[PDB]
Amino acid sequence: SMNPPPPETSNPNKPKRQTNQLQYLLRVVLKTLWKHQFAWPFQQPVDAVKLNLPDYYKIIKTPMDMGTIKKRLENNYYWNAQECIQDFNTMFTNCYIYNKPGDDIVLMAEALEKLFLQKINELPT
Ligand SMILES: CC(C)Oc1cc(C(=O)N2CCC(N3CCN(C)CC3)CC2)ccc1Nc1ncc2c(n1)N(C1CCCC1)c1ccccc1C(=O)N2C
Repeated sequence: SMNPPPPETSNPNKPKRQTNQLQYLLRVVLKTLWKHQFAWPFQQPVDAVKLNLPDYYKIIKTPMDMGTIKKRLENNYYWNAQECIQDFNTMFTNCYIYNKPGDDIVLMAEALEKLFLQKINELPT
């Protein structure tokens, strides 16, 4: 099988806006995670073809990655911050579903998730 198309990063039917919280998600949260030593497997969609995982997209029906989130933020795709937070959580959860507890990639995702929650918590009033 081919890979699926990546998640949409624009949609002419979906109202969009810029907000202070969404700006923080791009300038602080995404930027911090993007630069982390463990970011690289998450900076683009899972290429199931390259990685020889014919079942990845049989098991993961809601794929997400930081390259997609980066583009969504840059494109002002979202209406609210909780939509973006959900995208990060989908990304982490997909990793935990496909892989086993304690796997190398799961520990990497767990470290990114800890950092993610810390940056969200730091969002100033
Ligand atoms: C599109 C490209 C990037 O996709 C890749 C490139 C390479 C690969 O062989 N690379 C050469 C060395 C280089 N290093 C060089 C030294 N630098 C210091 C860091 C970068 C990094 C890139 C490996 C995996 C890539 N893609 C990938 N993308 C996503 C992965 C995932 N791997 N892993 C690996 C992830 C690892 C464990 C499971 C998974 C493997 C099996 C099942 C699931 C996953 C998985 O869940 N994820 C998130």
